[PDB]
Amino acid sequence: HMSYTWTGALITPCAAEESKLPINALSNSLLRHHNMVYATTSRSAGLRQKKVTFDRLQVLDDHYRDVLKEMKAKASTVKAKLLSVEEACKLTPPHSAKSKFGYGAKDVRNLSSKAVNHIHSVWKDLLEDTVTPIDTTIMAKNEVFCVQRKPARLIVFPDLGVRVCEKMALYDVVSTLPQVVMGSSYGFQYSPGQRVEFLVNTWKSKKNPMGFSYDTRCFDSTVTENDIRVEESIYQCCDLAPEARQAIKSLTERLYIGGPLTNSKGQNCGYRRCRASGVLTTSCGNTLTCYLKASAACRAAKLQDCTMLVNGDDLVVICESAGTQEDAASLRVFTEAMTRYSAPPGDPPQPEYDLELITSCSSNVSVAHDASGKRVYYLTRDPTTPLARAAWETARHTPVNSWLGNIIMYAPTLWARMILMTHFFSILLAQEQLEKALDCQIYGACYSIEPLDLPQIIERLHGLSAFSLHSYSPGEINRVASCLRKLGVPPLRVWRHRARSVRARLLSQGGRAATCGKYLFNWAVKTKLKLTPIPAASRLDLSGWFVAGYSGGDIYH
Ligand SMILES: COc1c(-c2cc3ccc(NS(C)(=O)=O)cc3c(=O)o2)cc(-c2ccc[nH]c2=O)cc1C(C)(C)C
Repeated sequence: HMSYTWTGALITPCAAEESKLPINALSNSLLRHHNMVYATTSRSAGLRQKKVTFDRLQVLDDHYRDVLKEMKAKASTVKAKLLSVEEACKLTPPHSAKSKFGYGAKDVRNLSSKAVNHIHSVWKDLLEDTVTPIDTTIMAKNEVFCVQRKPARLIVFPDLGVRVCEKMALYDVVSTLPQVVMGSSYGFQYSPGQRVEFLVNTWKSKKNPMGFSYDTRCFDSTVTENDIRVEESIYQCCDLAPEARQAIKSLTERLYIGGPLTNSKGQNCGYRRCRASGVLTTSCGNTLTCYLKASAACRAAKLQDCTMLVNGDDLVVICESAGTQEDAASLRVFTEAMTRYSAPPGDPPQPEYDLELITSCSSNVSVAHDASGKRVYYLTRDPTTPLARAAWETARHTPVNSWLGNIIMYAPTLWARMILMTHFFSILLAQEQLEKALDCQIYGACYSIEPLDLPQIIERLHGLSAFSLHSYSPGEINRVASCLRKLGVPPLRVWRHRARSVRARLLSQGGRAATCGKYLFNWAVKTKLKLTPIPAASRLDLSGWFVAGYSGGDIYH
C-alpha cells in the first residue's frame, strides 16, 4: 500500500528556475544576509520523492466509525448545486496552467467556444466513464525560505478542462459542507480576528486548559484509498443533482483515489495512490480526514472535552488537563491512535498551558493594546519566511505577492506594519503603482487587490484597532528584533524613520493614497491623527473571503 511508485523519470521544470536570492538596487534596504534566502527548485525533487514514498497501514476501530457516522448525519443536511460551465469558468485564475488541448486560462475566463466545447466533452466523459485513471502533471514548487535546505514540495494536478469540471461538480460542496460537518471546529470560516476570538473563548471555556498542535508528517502521502472513499461517502450524503453524484463518483474513482504522474516533458514519472495536492478537494478532503482521525484519536486517548480547530492538515486541540504528566501520557496514546489511522507525527505533540505558546497554521495568539489602553488579542507569527519572501519580491515579480497577503492577514502585527507596509509602499510610490491590482492568496484562493484598498480591507477584517495597536508583548518584540539581526534587516528604529517619509509622500498624493498614509502609518508620527471609520470600507464585497480553504484548488475570487 505504497503512497507512490516511480519509473525513474525526473520531475522536470517548465521554465528557468532560480535558487539564489535575486539582487537589485532595493534589496539591501530590506535584507543584507542574502545567502540565508533561497528558493526550492526541481533539482531537489528526487529527495522529496524519497520522503513522500512509504507504505500506509490502517487499523480502523469503533471510535473512527462512530465519529464518521456523526459526520455523515450532519453532511446529510447539506444541499449543493451543480455550477454551470460559465460559472466554473469565472472561478479560474487568469494565470492558471493552460490545457494540453489547445486553450488556456484566459480562453476559459472569456468563455471561448474552444475552451467551453472541450469542458463539455470532459464533463460528458466523466458521466460515461467512472473507471479510466485521469492524467496528472507532477511539478516541483518554487517556494522561498530562510536556511535552518528543504527539498522542493510537489504539486500534482489534472488538466485545466478537468479542473473546470471539478468546480462544476464540487465547488458548492467544498465551500459549504465543511462548516456544516465540523461547525466551529472548521478553521477556514474565520478571519484572523475571529480565529483569535475562537481560540481565546475555547481556552477560557476549560476549567484547567491544555492545548497542543498536532503535526502529521507528509499529510497528503498518509491519505489512503480508504480515506478518499470515506470523503466521497461524506460528499454523497449531500442533496445533489443526479449529474453531480455521477461526476463526484467518477472524479473519485478516476482522479482523487490515484492516477499516473506525468512530468512537464510528457514522460511517465510513476503512479499516485494518495492525496493529489492540486485538486479542488485537497483542502476539504484534508480537513475532513484530519478532523475524523483526530476526533476519533481524542476518544481513544480519553482526552476530556476536546475542542478541535482544523484547517486542512493543520490541527489544534484544546481540552481539559489531567495533570501535566498525565497529559504527556495522554498525548502518546493520541499519537498512537493517529498512527493506527495512518496519520503519524512529524514532531511529537507537546502539551501547552499558555495559549500564546501554541503554534497553529505557523501562527500564535499574542497581546497588544489599543488607543484606549485595552488589552487586544491578535494573530502573529515568526516573521522569518514572510521577510525572506518579501526580499525575493523586492527584486522579482512573482505570480503570488506574499507581502500583500501577509499585510492583509497580519495587518495588526508589529512586523507587517513597520516593515512590510513601509517597504512595499515606498516601492509602489516610486513606480507610481499604488492603483495597480496585484495577485495574492487568502486561504489558498487567489484575489486581485489594489494596494490603495488596504485601509478599508484591514478595517473590515481586523477593525480600526489594527491602526492603533501599541505596547506589544516583550516576547513578540524580542522575536521580531532577533529575526531582524539574523536576516540582516535594519532595526525597527530605521523603519519608523522611513515610515515618516513614506507617510508624508502618501499624504502629498491626496485621495486614496492619503488615506493609506493616514491609516497605515499613524503609528509612525508622534502627534497621532484621530482615526474614524473609512466610508469606503462599508461598500466592500468581502462575502467569500473567509468561507472555505482552497489550497491547490485553482480558485480565483
Ligand atoms: C488559518 O491559518 C492561516 C492560513 C492557512 C493555514 C493553512 C493550514 C493548513 C493547510 N493545509 S491544506 C494544503 O491541507 O489545506 C492550509 C492552510 C491555508 O490555506 O491557510 C493562511 C494565512 C495566510 C497568510 C498570508 C497570506 N495568506 C494566507 O492565507 C493565515 C492564517 C491565519 C493563522 C493568520 C488565520
